[PDB]
Amino acid sequence: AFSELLDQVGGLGRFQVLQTVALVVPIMWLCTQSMLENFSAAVPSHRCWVPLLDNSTAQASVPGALGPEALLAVSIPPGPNQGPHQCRRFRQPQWQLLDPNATATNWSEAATEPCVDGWVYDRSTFTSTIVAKWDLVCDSQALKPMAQSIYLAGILVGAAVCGPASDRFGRRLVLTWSYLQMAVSGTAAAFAPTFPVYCLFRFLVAFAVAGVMMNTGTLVMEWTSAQARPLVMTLNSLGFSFGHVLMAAVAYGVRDWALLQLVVSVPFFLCFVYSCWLAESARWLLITGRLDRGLRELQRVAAINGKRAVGDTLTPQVLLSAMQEELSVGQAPASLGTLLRTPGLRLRTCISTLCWFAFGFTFFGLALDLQALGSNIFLLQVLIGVVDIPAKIGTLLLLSRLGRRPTQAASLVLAGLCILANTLVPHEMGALRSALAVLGLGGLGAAFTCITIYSGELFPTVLRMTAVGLGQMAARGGAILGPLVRLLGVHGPWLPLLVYGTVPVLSGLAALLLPET
Repeated sequence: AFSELLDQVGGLGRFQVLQTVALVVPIMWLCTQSMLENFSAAVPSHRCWVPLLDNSTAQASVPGALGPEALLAVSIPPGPNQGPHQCRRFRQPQWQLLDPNATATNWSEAATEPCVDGWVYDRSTFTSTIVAKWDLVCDSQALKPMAQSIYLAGILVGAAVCGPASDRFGRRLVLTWSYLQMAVSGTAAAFAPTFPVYCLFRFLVAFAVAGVMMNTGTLVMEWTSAQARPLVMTLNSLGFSFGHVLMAAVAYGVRDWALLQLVVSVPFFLCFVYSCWLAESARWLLITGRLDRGLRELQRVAAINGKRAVGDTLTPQVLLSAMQEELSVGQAPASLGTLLRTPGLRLRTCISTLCWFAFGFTFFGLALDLQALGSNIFLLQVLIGVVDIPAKIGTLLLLSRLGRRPTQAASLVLAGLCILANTLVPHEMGALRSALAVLGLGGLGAAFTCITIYSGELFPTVLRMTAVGLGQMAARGGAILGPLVRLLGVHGPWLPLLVYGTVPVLSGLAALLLPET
């Protein structure tokens, strides 16, 4: 509400703590939902089905016993990188390759056959996975990143429909509905019997996630006092950062693709259930002509906060008088027609959007394929969650005691350079590769939290909202475009990482031109 009314009710009190505690917790589950792909879509080694081994009758027919390692060569051509070919099989058994003396070069997939009878996967680490359930390998390999893109697409559409809708019906209503939609879609996706159904439910989950993300932040911003807005926003981000540790802790327990999704998405039922006693912001109620309900909510909060007499003395006349400043000036959002037209301000918008897109692209394109970065996913997830916190805390101190532009440029350049260096080093040293990847992800997080603050300060007060929205849209578009880059991995796994390392470096170097503050 207006500063006078909020101060009369009380800037900080019981209700603020209760609402912050209630709203921060679901953000961890939202991060868990976003990062569930690393574990519910793992790609295990997939040999080609062979009747000689799986069908016990044929194997037992041969007198004596033949070791599986020796009997595998006779029916699997030697694939690249000294391994078994992933999507082929010998047309007929070849006992000549059985003798180790003969060179295996003559034995190749030239006279082989495709995987007619299906693939055999590994259940040592993951008991089940979506890839092993719908055969998303070989010719369907490209369908894996696709499922990752559609989900992100949903987020982009969510902010396009949760923007005006929440501005007409309210904040709490949209938040509650999005909680319900998240819970229902997450519960339903676990039972999807076909790939398109799962993709549709994932897209709906993304829609609800975008709605929740916007609305919780808006509500928190409105209710908290002016002096403590950034302090609460950084906590709202720190919750999403702890979401990574939560994700790492959950996946280690349940090894499945349906149980994991169900357990992750079931708490949103409770989130919806208890989200009915949260108060609708009186600011939006009062400006939109809803006076009685806003006054009732203000009195309710005042009674909650421990000041009863102050709330009792309130009357609609003082409420109307105190809010005349906003009503007289009905600030209407200005379109881009008055933003891009001015030649002087073009450069600022161009680089701001460039930075937003660079982070939104590179961070998601790298985080989603967490396997290629290190050896074991669980340790990488835990270390990402642990390291994101100190970087986010130290960025604020750096900004306080250092310029915004140098910090932004250095963070972006360093994150990009660590990501690039991660590829060059060999695969013998897993520890160093994992450390470099973790440092790169932390740098990207720091760059995001710095640019979030930096974007608003550049432009005037009137045009700040449009520029912020443009940056968010560009970052979400980059996030969508991120996963699609992996389709170039057929040439080699190094090219996607090279692109992910080159983009942030150039973005950071470019970001050194726009003025400070």
